[PDB]
Amino acid sequence: GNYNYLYRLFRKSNLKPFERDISTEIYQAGSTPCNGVEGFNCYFPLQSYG
Amino acid sequence: IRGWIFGTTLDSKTQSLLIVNNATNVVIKVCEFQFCNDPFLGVYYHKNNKSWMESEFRVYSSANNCTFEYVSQPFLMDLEGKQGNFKNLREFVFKNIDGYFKIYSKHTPINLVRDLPQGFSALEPLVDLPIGINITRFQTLLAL
Ligand SMILES: *[C@@H]1O[C@H](CO)[C@@H](O[C@@H]2O[C@H](CO)[C@@H](O)[C@H](O)[C@H]2NC(C)=O)[C@H](O)[C@H]1NC(C)=O
Ligand SMILES: *[C@@H]1O[C@H](CO)[C@@H](O)[C@H](O)[C@H]1NC(C)=O
Ligand SMILES: *[C@@H]1O[C@H](CO)[C@@H](O)[C@H](O)[C@H]1NC(C)=O
Ligand SMILES: *[C@@H]1O[C@H](CO)[C@@H](O)[C@H](O)[C@H]1NC(C)=O
Repeated sequence: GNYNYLYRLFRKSNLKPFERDISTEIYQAGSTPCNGVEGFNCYFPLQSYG
Repeated sequence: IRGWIFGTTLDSKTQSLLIVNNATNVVIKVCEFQFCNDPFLGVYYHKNNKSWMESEFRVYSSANNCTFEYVSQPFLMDLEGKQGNFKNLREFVFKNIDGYFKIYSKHTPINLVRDLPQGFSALEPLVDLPIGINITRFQTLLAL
């Protein structure tokens, strides 16, 4: 399993062209904000390929 | 007036642009700096040599990841001067269009005290830094 390559899956808005974002903050999928590292209706911004 | 700060968070949350021109050379670097409350550059005054010398570089404190870095050739510029009115004018234009950070510049001799020089002058491009970052607010860096 080569999980060394990650890709961004959740974002608040589409970034501009030729822009690089290395934000590792937990995305807020629900109406309530998220805190810490985990939480209900919260997801990690990066995911590994299979 | 030496350098400027560029970024959107300025607290190690995202990337930021660092442009500083101190008594040695110009440095252009893009890291996740931790900018403090009042970052500036300190210069000693009259250290029994009848001259000046920079000794403080309080701008940031850490850098986790750096995507861009550039150090210009070192040079020697004076750090002294006491005149009753301004003698030089520095005009710059910065634009962030499609990740290209265009920088314009122009210099002209002026003789004014507390007024903007009324006149006209053209601005020429100098460099194109492909920082590709999101800039929201900026902050200048003065000398002590
Ligand atoms: C002339 O300048 C030099 C350096 O620009 C001075 O040397 C420094 O003096 C300070 C004063 O305490 C010290 O903290 C530094 O460690 C010194 N640096 C070096 C490399 O020696 C020098 O003192 C100045 N001349 C006089 C007469 O003060
Ligand atoms: C850039 O940053 C501002 C302020 O942080 C934000 O409102 C905007 O959505 C950001 N744009 C992109 C493309 O990330
Ligand atoms: C600031 O000037 C000192 C010498 O006065 C030099 O050693 C240093 O490299 C300069 N800063 C930068 C970022 O180049
Ligand atoms: C930030 O620093 C931590 C600890 O040094 C490191 O694990 C992490 O990978 C760094 N961030 C990035 C984007 O590499």
